Order: sequence, then structure tokens, then C-alpha cells
Amino acid sequence: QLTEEQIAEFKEAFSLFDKDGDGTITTKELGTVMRSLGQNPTEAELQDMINEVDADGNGTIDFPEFLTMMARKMKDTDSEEEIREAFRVFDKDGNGYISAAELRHVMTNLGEKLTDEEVDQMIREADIDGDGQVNYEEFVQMMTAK
Amino acid sequence: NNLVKTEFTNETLDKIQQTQDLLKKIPKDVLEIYSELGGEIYFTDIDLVEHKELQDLSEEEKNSMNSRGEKVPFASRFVFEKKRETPKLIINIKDYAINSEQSKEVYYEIGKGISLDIISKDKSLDPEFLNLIKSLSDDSDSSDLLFSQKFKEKLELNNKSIDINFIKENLTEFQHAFSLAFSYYFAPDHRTVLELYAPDMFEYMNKLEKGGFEKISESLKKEGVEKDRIDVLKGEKALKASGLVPEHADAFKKIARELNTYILFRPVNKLATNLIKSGVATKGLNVHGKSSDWGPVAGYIPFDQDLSKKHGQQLAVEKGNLENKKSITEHEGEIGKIPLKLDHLRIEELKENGIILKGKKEIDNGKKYYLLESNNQVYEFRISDENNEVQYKTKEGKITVLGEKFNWRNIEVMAKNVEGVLKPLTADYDLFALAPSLTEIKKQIPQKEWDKVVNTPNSLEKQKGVTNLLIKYGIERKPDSTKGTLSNWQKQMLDRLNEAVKYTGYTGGDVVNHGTEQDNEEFPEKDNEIFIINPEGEFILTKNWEMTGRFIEKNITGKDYLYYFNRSYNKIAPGNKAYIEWTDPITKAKINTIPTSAEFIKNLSSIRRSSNVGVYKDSGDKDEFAKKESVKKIAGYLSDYYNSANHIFSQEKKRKISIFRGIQAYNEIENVLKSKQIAPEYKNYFQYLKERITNQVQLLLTHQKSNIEFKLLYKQLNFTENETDNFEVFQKIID
Ligand SMILES: [Ca+2]
Ligand SMILES: [Ca+2]
Ligand SMILES: [Ca+2]
Ligand SMILES: [Ca+2]
Ligand SMILES: [Mg+2]
Repeated sequence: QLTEEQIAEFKEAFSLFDKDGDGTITTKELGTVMRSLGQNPTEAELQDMINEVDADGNGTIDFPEFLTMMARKMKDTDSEEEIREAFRVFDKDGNGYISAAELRHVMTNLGEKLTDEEVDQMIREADIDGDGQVNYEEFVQMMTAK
Repeated sequence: NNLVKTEFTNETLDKIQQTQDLLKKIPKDVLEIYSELGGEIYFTDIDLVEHKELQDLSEEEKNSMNSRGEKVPFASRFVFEKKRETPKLIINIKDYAINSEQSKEVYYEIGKGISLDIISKDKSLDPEFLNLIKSLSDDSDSSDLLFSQKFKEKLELNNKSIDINFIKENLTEFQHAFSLAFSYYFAPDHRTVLELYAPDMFEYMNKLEKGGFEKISESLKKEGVEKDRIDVLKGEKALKASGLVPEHADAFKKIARELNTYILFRPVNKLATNLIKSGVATKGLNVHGKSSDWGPVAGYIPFDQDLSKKHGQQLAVEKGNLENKKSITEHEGEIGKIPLKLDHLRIEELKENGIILKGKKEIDNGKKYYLLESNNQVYEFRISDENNEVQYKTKEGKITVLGEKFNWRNIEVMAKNVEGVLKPLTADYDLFALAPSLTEIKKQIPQKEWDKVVNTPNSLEKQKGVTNLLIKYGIERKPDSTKGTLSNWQKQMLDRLNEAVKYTGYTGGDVVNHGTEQDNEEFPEKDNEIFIINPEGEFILTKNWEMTGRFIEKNITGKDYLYYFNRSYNKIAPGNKAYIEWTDPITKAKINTIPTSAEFIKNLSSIRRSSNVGVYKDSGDKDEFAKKESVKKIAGYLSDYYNSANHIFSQEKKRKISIFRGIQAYNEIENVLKSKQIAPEYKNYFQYLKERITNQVQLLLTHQKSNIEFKLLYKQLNFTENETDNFEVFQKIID
């Protein structure tokens, strides 16, 4: 039962990637509407949703065909919240950033012996912009991206 | 606090290899005492006179009792102590000369010494007998009346027993001594002089070196924290405004320790403190009636709402009653009303608390009634004798705001079922938050799980698996029919509390009925004073929303405890439509963080739903589509910024490859900011976005080579037709 606000997005976004400005989007086009929204269906997981409705010329959904598609995986998920609290937990100093020092730290009270090496290592693979630390964003990515 | 500051690194080692030699002689502790007192030492080049950056007009020469012997020819000085606030010792050196006549470097010791005396032991706790009796070494203990080195013009008064009768008057003179003693005990030359003349001051100083210096370097280190702290009133001084019933708070004290977790409570009304100990059960979620703070009923939830705080609120009451009824209607068998039976102690309590006035008696239907007075002006009250029931009626010269008027009726209160017995209701213990230690949550996860997780070969996936574990077994909060919204441990915790206040004596059931206000996303409340019970057992009560916040950051946030805060903070909680602020680190860093594809598209959607106009309108102006096509371009760069393939790169490249992508976005933004009539609302936004990008790219630069300013760097680029070589250009700019 998405909120109205929850809807405006799903249109602002759904439209922005509607090249031929009608009101329906291709498959690749869908892939992008969502990716941009910060999500990302699999090459094949992308069909079973759209594929599931084929009244528009087999392979093209309308605005609703989409809006009503934002249930299957959405009328359930709310982790986006926890993950942000998980983050504030590892950012032990209040800087909005997670340093290898603090990863290793929180990582051990929870009882995990990490090698000084294999930490600077995790931190690195979570760092995308290269500033050595992981911010909420980089973090959010590392968590959800499967 | 780096104690020593070396001004001019002018002379070769000679100057340096001199200051060192000087200090390496003074005991590491004697320095710690200095730094502790906040002092700093200044070693500067040729600055003899009032020339040092700290050598100007402040507390200077006021009275003249200066060096060992007194002199005061200032201008002829090279060592000095800025006496007043933090001690500021300033010394300068010139050529190769302190050792021949060490009679010079000695002033660096006394000149110093006046560092620790008056705040050392001589007077720092007070002239504690140790130094008070050691000072007695004038001429009464040892056959060494050889104090002619420290006691001349001020103590040739051998003819006067020097204890408490006279030592005060000249605290000052007894410093001139502890100093010279110090200067001697440590002077590179005359140490033995001190050991051969006064025989005690030597041992005194010696014990000081023995560990006496680490002494004060602790009673000061400890008072370092305790001093500058967060003003919370700890102890029963708090347990008072706390509201909680003492036997309980204490009962709780055990759990805190055992489980190791801070327990925080909101204000528990005082007018219910005892109704609790008494055995009155507490309000659950099922009842939403308003308590009261006056008359006999006070501290109970009068079924009649005109008898509660909202007395007069023809609409609050009108909606208040409306709520007890449903409370009963809906939850019959467990929620209903019963007669107010103030007991014994309660009466005498609402007495010295000036809520009710017990006086004249009376007779009715053969039963005795002690009129129970209350300065209210519409209801009169009286309590029975047989049973202590209480009644009221509408004065013969008034009316109920709802428009009701009646004769003597009993005062009914809301009551929940509790062991098949409708017990009356009063305030409950509304937990503000619960902060278990991370280590505790660890013992909340079923070994096998945490095991199946850690026994993985993927460095980064392990981390993830853990975080989720930590999320599942610790941060997650589910809803509940009974106890509201809370975590699982939150619940097991919620029990240990009640069972704890049960083996105490409570017979009203539970005192903590639901989850933490941290889940009051609905109708968040802001209490100034918060009662907290640390894992040690101490009681604490903050005074401000801020102090609480500050408190939590210092003791919970950044110590090892799990804590989350009300999701509705910094937002606008729907229910009561309230904005309650709480420091959020993520937001701290927002200014310096380029936004995401989604975080971007979001803010668009937002505005659309406000100034009904969107970035691009569905029309034909090939200018509109220009804009559409153009934001779609930004919502790409931003998307590229955060690429997860950025791992197959090195740190060095990441910043570069990113700083660029970042610039890219910034560009297309300048591009659209310079477009047609883009509503001024969006105009502002993009203006906002720009700054982020700017801040971001700057931050990414500072991490590398930093003489480059976004502003400049940008100029030097060309996003006209060919973007190609442009990037090769860029790299070159950062070398
Ligand atoms: Ca289309
Ligand atoms: Ca179709
Ligand atoms: Ca941090
Ligand atoms: Ca980073
Ligand atoms: Mg409550």
C-alpha cells in the first residue's frame, strides 16, 4: 500500500526514463528506472515482473502496470531503516564515516577476531570514492547490493 | 596537551640539545602534574624582556618576593612563571652555558617549583600534616636547626611553635622553600647539599620522587574528568524527580549490572509514585484517559474526565471521556471502572502535599462521612468511613462544563484486570530507551548462526553477514498486540524488570508495559529530565534534551553500547506533527557528500508535489525535453559516482575517477541551471546540489594533492564537444 509520496517518486523516475514520452517503458527502460531508484533486478529477474503482464504489446508496461508492480518485492521490505542504524552503530565517533579502526573495534566486541590486514581490506572494498572510509551511501550499497 | 613548546629552532642542537638536557632531568611526573594543571612550558630563542608572545601585560610583578633570594630586576631574567591561571613557564637560552655555574639552571627549577608547591602538596589538598609536620622540622624534631637555606627573613622566628597557629599567614613563604628544595633535589649539581643540611626535606622530596609525584598526578587526573563532566544530578538527588519508586529503582539496579545495559525512564508523575508502591496497577496501552493532579482522585485516571488535568477543556474532556468508554467498550473483562478507595497513608500524603484538606465530618443515611475539601470550584468531595470510598457532586451553584449537574456519586477510576481483579490505574514506567552492551547482544545470537556466518571465505561478505546478524538479533523491532512496538531482548528485558519489582513486593502486576519511547514514531514526546540507571548501578538524571543527548553520546553512542534513536527525529512525526531534533552523524557528513541517483530523483518528486511544477513539463517545447534529457544525464553521473566496480581500482584512482564523475555531474547541473525557465524552486535546489558536489570533490582532493581548488580546476576543463582528451587533461591537472 505505497504512500502517495511513495508514488510521486515512482513516476518522476518512471517518466524520466521514458524516452519516447508516451507512458509505457521498454524492458531495458524498466531496468533503468529501478537501477536509478537505487535498486537493481537481475538480467532475468527483470522479466518475470513485466513478463507477468503482457497486454501492451508483449513487453511493455504502463504507469500502473509498474506502480502495481511495486508490491511483489515492496509490500514487505523495510530493512532500509535497520541498515541505517546498523551504520550509526559502526560509526563509533559520530563523524558520519566508518573507519577501519572502528570496523575492527565493533567487529570484535561482537566477538570476531579480525586480522589488522583483513580489515583495511574490507574497508577498501566498501570504499568506492577512495577516501579510505565508508559513508552511509557506500555502506548502504555494500549491505543491500547482493 | 603537549606540555612543551619550542619557539625558535634557530641554534643548532645546541639550543635544543640544551632544552632537552634541561627537562630530561625533571621527573616525568612533575611534568604530568604541570600538564595536568593545564600548564605549558615555553622555550624560546632570544626573548629576554617583555617580548614573548605571552610575556605582555597580565598578572606580572605585584609584590616583590622573586627568586631564591629576592631580587626582582625582571629585565635581567630568562626564566619566568606566568603565575595566574594555567601556569605558563617561559624560558629562553643563548650560548653554551648552564653547567659551569649551575647556580643559574637552579632557577629553572624553583622558577618552576612555584609550579607545584601551592597546588602540589604544600597546599594542594591542604597543608596536609605531611608537609605541616615536615615544616615543623623548624627546630623541634631532628637536631638539625639547619633551615637557614629556606627560612631567613620570614622565619628567623625560631621562637614560635609553627603548627596551625601560624603557618597559614605565610602559605607563600612555605613555597619559597618547597621550591628551593625542589631546585636542589633536582639541580644537576647540589642534590647532596639538601641531603646533608635539612635531613627531612630530602626524604620528603625523595618520597615525592618515589611516587609522591604520580600521586597528585592522579588525584588531579581523576578530578580531571569528574571536574569537567556533564552536570547531571546523580544519586537519590535524582531518584527524587525520577518518580520511580525507590525500592524499584533499586530492584532495577541489579538488572542493569547483571545484563550490562543502561535503562532510561521518562518522568514518572510524583502524584503516582506511592499509589504505585501501594499496589495500584499501571496504565497500559489499552487506556488513553488523562491522569489528574488535584482533588481526591489525583494520580488516578478518573473515568469522569472533567476530574483530570484537562478540567474545563469542554472538548478535551469531551474527547477524554470518549476514550475511557472505548477503552472499556473494546477491552471488556480487562478494562473498566471501579470506586476510588483512597487508603490510609494516601490521605495523610495528599495532605502535606496540599491536594486535599480533611476537616468537618457529617452524617448521612446512618453512615459517617469526613468531608474532603478541595479548592476546586464546581465539585465538592467526601470520603466514607465504613470503606474509604470517595464521592463528589456538582455544587448547588455551578455546573459541569459538558452541562451536567448531579448529586453525590462515587468517584470511579479506570482499572485493568490483574489476576481476575479490577485494580485501579495510575502512571506507569515509560522507558525512554534501553541500551544493552554490544557484548550482550552477542549473547542473543544462537551460536550456530553466528558460526555459519563467520566461517566464510569472503572478507567483505563476513562483515555483512555479521551486521545482519547484529540487525536481526539486535536492532530490529517488531510490533506487538500487547506490549506495543519493541525488540525481543527489549521484551525479555521488559520482563526482568517487572519480575524484579515483584520479588520486591508489588502486587499491582506490571510497572513497565510497553517498548521504548524510541519507537514512539507516532506521538513522540520531549522530556527535559531523563532518569538513567547505568550498568554500574548509579542513578542519573539529565536536565536538557541536549544534555540527555550529550550524555548519551559520551556514555552510550561512543562507548560500547547499542542504541538507536526515534526514527521520527529531525522529521515531522504525523500523529502530533512534532519536530524533535537529535544529532545525526550521517547528516553531519551530508554537506560533503555527492547525492545519489535516487536521493536526487527523490528531491525532484518532492518539489513536484509542492510547487506543482516539475523540472520538465509534458509538452512539446523542445526546450522541456532538453531539460528532461538533461536531468536524466545528471541522474546518470551521480549514479556512476557510486559504482561498485570501483573496487578493481586503487585508492589513488578511485578519487580521480570519482572526482571526475563528480565534476561531470556538477557540469550538467551548471548546464541546466543555465537553461530556460526552470522554476526558481528547482533553481535553488540545483544550487544546493552544486555545493555538495563542490564540497565532495574538494574533500576528494584534500585526500591527495591539495593546492587545487574546485573553482580553478573546473575552469581548466572543456565540456564542449569532445570529452575524450579532457579526462587525460584532468589527470595532468592533478600532478
Ligand atoms: Ca515508451
Ligand atoms: Ca505488455
Ligand atoms: Ca567514524
Ligand atoms: Ca568513502
Ligand atoms: Mg505508558
